[PDB]
Amino acid sequence: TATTLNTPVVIHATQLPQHVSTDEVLQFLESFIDEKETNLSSSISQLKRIQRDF
Amino acid sequence: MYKTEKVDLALNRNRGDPITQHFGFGNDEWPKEWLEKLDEDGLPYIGTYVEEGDPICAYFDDTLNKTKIKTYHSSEPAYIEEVNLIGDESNKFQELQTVSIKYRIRRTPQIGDKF
Amino acid sequence: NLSRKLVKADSFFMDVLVVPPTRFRLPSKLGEEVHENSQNQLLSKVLTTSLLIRDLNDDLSKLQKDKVSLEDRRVIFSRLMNAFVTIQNDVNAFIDSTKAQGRTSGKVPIPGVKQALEKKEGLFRKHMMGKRVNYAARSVISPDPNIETNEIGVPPVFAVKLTYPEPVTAYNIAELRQAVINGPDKWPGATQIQNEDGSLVSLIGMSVEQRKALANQLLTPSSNVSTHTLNKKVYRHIKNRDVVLMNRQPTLHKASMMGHKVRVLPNEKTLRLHYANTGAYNADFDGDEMNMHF
Amino acid sequence: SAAMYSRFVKSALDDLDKNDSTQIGIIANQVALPSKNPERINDKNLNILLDILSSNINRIESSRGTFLIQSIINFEKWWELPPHTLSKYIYFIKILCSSIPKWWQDVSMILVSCFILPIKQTVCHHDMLKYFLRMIPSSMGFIDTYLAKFFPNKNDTRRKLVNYTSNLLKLRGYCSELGFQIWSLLIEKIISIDVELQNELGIKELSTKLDSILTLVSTHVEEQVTPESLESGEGVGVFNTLTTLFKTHVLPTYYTRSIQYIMFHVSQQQLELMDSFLVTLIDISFAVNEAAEKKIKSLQYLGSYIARAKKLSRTQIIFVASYLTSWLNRYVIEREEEVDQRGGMERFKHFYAAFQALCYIFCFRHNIFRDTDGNWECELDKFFQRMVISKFNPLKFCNENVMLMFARIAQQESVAYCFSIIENNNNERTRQQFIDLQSYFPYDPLFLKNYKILMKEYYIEWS
Amino acid sequence: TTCQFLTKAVLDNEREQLDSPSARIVVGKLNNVGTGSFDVLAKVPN
Amino acid sequence: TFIRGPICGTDNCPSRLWRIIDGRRTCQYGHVM
Amino acid sequence: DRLLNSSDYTQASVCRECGSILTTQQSVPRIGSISTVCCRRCSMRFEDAKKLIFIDDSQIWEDGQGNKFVGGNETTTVAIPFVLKYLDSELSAMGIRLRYNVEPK
Amino acid sequence: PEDFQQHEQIRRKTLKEKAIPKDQRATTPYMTKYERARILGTRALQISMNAPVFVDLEGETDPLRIAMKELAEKKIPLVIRRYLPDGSFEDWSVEELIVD
Amino acid sequence: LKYICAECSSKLSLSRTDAVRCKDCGHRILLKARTKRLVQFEAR
Amino acid sequence: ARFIKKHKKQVTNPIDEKNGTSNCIVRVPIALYVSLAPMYLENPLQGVMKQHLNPLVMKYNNKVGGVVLGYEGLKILDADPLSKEDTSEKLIKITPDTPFGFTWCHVNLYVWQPQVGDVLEGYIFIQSASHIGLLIHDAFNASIKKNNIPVDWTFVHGHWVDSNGEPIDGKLRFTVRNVHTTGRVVSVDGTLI
Amino acid sequence: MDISKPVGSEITSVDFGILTAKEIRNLSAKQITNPTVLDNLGHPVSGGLYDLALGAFLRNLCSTCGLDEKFCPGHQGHIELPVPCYNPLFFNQLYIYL
RNA sequence: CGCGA
DNA sequence: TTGTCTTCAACTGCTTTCGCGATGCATGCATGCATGCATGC
Ligand SMILES: [Mg+2]
Ligand SMILES: [Zn+2]
Ligand SMILES: [Zn+2]
Ligand SMILES: [Zn+2]
Repeated sequence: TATTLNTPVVIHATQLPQHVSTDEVLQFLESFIDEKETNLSSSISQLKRIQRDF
Repeated sequence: MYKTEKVDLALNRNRGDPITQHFGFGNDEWPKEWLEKLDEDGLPYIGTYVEEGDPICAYFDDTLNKTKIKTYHSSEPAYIEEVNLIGDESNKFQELQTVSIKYRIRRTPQIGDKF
Repeated sequence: NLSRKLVKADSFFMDVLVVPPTRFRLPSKLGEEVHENSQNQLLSKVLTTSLLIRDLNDDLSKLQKDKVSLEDRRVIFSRLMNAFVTIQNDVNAFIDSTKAQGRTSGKVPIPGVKQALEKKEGLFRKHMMGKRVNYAARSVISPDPNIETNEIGVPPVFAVKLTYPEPVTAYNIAELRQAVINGPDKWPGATQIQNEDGSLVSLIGMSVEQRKALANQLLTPSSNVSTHTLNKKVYRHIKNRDVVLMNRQPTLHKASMMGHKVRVLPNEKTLRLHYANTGAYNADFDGDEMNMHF
Repeated sequence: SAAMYSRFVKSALDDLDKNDSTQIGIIANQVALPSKNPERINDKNLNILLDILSSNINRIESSRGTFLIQSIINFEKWWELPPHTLSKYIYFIKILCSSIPKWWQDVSMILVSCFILPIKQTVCHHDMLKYFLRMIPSSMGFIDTYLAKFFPNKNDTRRKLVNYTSNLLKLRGYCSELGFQIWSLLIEKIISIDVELQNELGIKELSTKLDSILTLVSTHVEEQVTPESLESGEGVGVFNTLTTLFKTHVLPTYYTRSIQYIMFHVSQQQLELMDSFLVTLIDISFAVNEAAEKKIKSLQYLGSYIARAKKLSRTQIIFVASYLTSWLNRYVIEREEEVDQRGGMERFKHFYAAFQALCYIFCFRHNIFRDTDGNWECELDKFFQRMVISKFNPLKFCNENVMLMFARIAQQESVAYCFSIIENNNNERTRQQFIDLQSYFPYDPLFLKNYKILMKEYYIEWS
Repeated sequence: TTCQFLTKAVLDNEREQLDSPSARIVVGKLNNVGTGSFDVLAKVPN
Repeated sequence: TFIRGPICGTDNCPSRLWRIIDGRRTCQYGHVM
Repeated sequence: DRLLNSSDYTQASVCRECGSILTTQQSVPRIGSISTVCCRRCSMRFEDAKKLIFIDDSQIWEDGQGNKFVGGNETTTVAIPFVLKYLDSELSAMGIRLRYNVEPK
Repeated sequence: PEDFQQHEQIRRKTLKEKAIPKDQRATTPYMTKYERARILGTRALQISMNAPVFVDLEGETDPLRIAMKELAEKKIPLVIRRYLPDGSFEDWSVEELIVD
Repeated sequence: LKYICAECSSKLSLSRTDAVRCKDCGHRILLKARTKRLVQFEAR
Repeated sequence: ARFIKKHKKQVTNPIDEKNGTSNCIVRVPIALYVSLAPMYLENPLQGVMKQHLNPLVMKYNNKVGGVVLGYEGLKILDADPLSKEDTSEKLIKITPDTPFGFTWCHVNLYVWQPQVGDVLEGYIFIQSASHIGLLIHDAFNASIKKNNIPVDWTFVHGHWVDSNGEPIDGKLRFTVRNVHTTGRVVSVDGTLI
Repeated sequence: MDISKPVGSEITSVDFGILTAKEIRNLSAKQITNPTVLDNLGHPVSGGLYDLALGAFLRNLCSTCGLDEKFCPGHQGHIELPVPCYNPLFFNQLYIYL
């Protein structure tokens, strides 16, 4: 299941979160998915549909 | 070395709780290799070689309706030296509830033996 | 005090009692004769005395002060003034037998929590400052001059039992295969196999062939993602490459516990040393035993 | 009856609306009965109930309506129901899962659990899945775990396995997104069974068990593998993900010759497959940092691949194998000087592996080698006779059979001269492991049957 | 004497910072004898 | 070595638990848990 | 290492908030939900949240009796000798809390 | 998050205080008898777990021999952090630290 | 004849639910006689 | 008196323009403390991703309170404070007991965080008798409850029917009621009232 | 003990404190009001010392943790005392400060 | 409080 | 008257390392010989 191997020990937001423009999202999803090319495979499949939205 | 082991299956009883168990096989299924070590009455044959886990006795249980077994605990292989059928006082009517067993154990001058 | 939590006298009151989880309170079987945990008994007495005053004080409370005779006080209102000592004392027994009243001036007190920790061990120096361990073997030393001083003679018995699993890599797979194939019965052997998930597979009840399976099957990926970082571990029999840690009790000084390269000696059941070690271990080879740690 | 049952369950819902939930449980009791118990809810009542529950599902949602939902989902053999009941059931599952895609998980769990069945009983399952997966994409992750968490044990009967595996193939097309861990789960168990057999030569069982699945797979493979799949199809990436799993999972296994024929089988379906699979083997063999034993076995797989294979442009074979000889020539230069240096000949083991590779290459010589002029490609006669008597003395260090194999037909074909130097090997004649390394050729006549004939086109009878 | 110390120990709300081996011993950490004085830190490209 | 009980904690059995004194408990294919 | 492994080594959940080994326990999860560890001391009765703004979905967790608990979800795994647990069990009986300061915070 | 962003800034400052600069590094240039051990030990574990290995194995099936074999070449990629009692530490690259 | 009186040595056999004692003497302790059976030993 | 409400989201999804919805996608800089397998000691960034980040991708998280869309700016924090942030070599404290290194890493997460009252749109895959299903951004599965649907609307055989009488289709504006992360998957509860 | 299960968090220091009843009630998985131990069937008497709310017992699964005997860590319960009782270890401190 | 340095 | 060091004297803690290893008193079944009660012819 979840162990220290696959899971962070502890996580903290360092700052208040920052909303983003779709372009950034586009830039990200572009760059992000681009940079990604195995559980990666199944999820980016969603992302493609998610950017396909935009 | 002779270790004499006493096997009593009547200890649990409460001197009246009626006899639960009987030295011997039951009509139920049992591995049937027990025949090699154990005699037809559930006791082991005199002089039979023994190693750990081997059947030292066969006692059928009425409650569990099982043929259960005592096994040889010691890791050092022993022999069946003597088997003693011990009846009890209080005017018979009491079947065999207890047996004592001598084990014979070969001792040679192994390395490590103090002289 | 950073929390700035105030001090409250409730400390010393010792109101409610924390019940150790069942597993520490489990019964005690002497032979086949079984006995409830002694601490449970000391708990029970409080539980008994608890409902007592609970129910007893309940009745006097139900008793109407006009209906109550001023004597009806002295039979009850004075009666609680007794059991209060017991319930306060049962607490003591439950903790400190020394603070507990004598029971029949004899029969010995049942050990309280305080007594479990303290006397002569009671715990800290029994199960903490020292412990019983694993991958350790005690046996009788025998002088062997032919091994090297740093070495140690190991009977095949211990060679078969002791096992130090080695992280399945590359360089080792050439051995560990054969180490598995050999068997727990054949030294150098192997006993279990830790898969990446942490599961163990014993090789004991296995014949050679479907065992050769695991050996070949051994080094291979595993679909499970959380395990991609890991490799199978095998529990090889100890072998000449290994080092053990020898101990002869009592241990007067660190030199009385030394490491030793392992040489596996066939044919005999005794640990065996070179002589140079004797002066250190202070061992006369008269029925001497030494603890091997692996 | 019908009107009674309707008002009965409608009142029951208000009991849960009023938190009583007793009738809810009692209803949930009935529906939770096994398929065998005649007291199981009848179809018509369930028909009434499903639509009522499909009317307002949000009336149900709670900790209380929960147990009802379980019995609903845990109702056995729902796929065996009359279609209208089955439809309303399906139509119901769609609603709740779309309302709260929480239950879909164990719904899917059941769906996964059914993969052990043949295709027919599982169609609605696959039909159920291939919808929600695309609709509930996050399902893809944990359903795969259910593909994992539920697989039949080796020791388990084939009936589950071969039907389970087939059901995976069935779903495999429905979701190409996963597309991978399927094979991963497959190949492992596939391997896990493979290794069981080799050391055996229950035997008859796994023999049948494995053979059922391999022929099941290779068929599904050769089905999905077609030139039209080599272009707009996914067989390319599939061929990729197969090579990777071969590379990652299959290559490291030891003395395992049962499923490495799979790639041998498929890569013979198309010569691009042959090509794209061939370039990999060469890249694997000569990679720098890889283990020499991996290199050796790389030339054992690639080596014993070619000349037992059928569909391959022969000319493709020779050049890099002749570059191998060039590779061997660049090899001999820097090294014979090290031969006389301090060390043994096993230092050179990668060569003898490449030489064990070439004496297997010698198998093709007998069939077709003597060009139109009869001359041996790249001057083989003079090439080896020098390399043969070289400080390598490669005749001595390679396999007992294929060297003797290379011995006969070579001089018969007038390739080179051996038996003279072979006798020079025996008179002058890590150590044993090294012997075991080359001796195994991970291709060989199969001990199986139906798939064996599937490879008859693909196999070259040595006779 | 455990409690008498343990008592005083609690009475001060004493924080124990796990230095002495016996302390560390109890907790189950490493010790400060020697093979546990210096920390091993890896390195890495970037 | 049998006790039948406790099936097997490995979902490719369930194959059939005997306990050894060392508490591994062992199922026939050869999980020790 | 020898001592630890030959005397009891496991690993255990500790509340990085309530700083205790014992108060931790598994969660009894829902279908569609995995179980998880939560600390009893730092967990509250779900009734209290709606008393006084909305409550996070995950913070709720249910015991063996299904009682919704909010909070107490801060836990790690720390490697200790097992007897340490038993030791705390005893000191807990005496009413003595052992707060374990854990890094990373 | 600001409270977390706080003691992260606090984490640096103290851990800035506790670091000793290279020039400022006052301790022995030698590798202590202990440092040698744990290095070999730690490096051995990693080598056992398929960490990258800089030197050829040449038939070493023993990770600890391997660790020894790197140490001869100072190819070991570690750093010892020597704690003064105050808690301020130093950092010694392996290779920069004189063996035996 | 599986058994022997622990006293008079009289050979005897028994049955299920039988008085355990010497049918002659009555000594309630009984010995199990050794019978022809194949047991292996190495002369080493 | 006592504040346990110190855990709350003080960031609110602002209603966007030009549109009527709000952006629930957000960039949060975070700090995580993770482990590094011994094999990745030459690819520490590469490892952490495969070892930790990649699993988080497109799953809900409690800390950020959303589903992780992805990550940017992965920065391993060198143990040595003295080393300039330019240094190609960084230090990772090895576990005393085990070879696994543990470290802090800074990274920026893009996370879609629906709050309550947020305005969103989504296509309708199924119009049920009970509800209306919604894929949000063709990923997040949302549902609108019957009671939440204004009663004046109807469902036929089938498909829903609004107040104006037409069935409704495709992208649908709605107001968030709840977000259900308890199940393995996110479930967005919207409402039209 | 296996190196393949790294333990991330570590114990820096230990603090000594006293359990306050308010805590003790919140952190108690069960109350034990019943001196009774086992029924005739051997099942743990609810409200008794062996109540399965304190953990699993025999084959009986844990009430609280729900896990079997192997994986249930055990859970500690409380006994409400009708009377405030002098904490014997302290007492002297009580005695002195009083 | 018996057995072994 | 009252301050306090003065003195003797009531409580109270530990001890070189490991393996091999409950009493009494009431209830009732047990035994044996002699009247009664139930089956059969
Ligand atoms: Mg002596
Ligand atoms: Zn199993
Ligand atoms: Zn807590
Ligand atoms: Zn007689």
